[PDB]
Amino acid sequence: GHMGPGGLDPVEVYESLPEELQKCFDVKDVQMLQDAISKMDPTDAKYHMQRCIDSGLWVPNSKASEAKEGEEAGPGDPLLEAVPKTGDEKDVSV
Repeated sequence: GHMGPGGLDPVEVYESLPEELQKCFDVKDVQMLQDAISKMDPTDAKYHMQRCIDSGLWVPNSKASEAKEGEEAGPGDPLLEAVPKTGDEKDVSV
């Protein structure tokens, strides 16, 4: 009914990742990816994983799809200036 948040693309996340991350995905080596996180911070790791899940770019194990919760904001598309463009008002019988 209200679609707004949780709208990230797979390509955006992939391109928004470090050469190491992009190279890790190429080798479909999930094990190697998990290792990289063990070295990185906890907060940073959660952000990276959240992006992959929200972007459906990677499927890390099961029981973890469509990340819920999280601070929302909105889609971003009011569409309104100061005059009614037009609609299906019809010319009444035509």
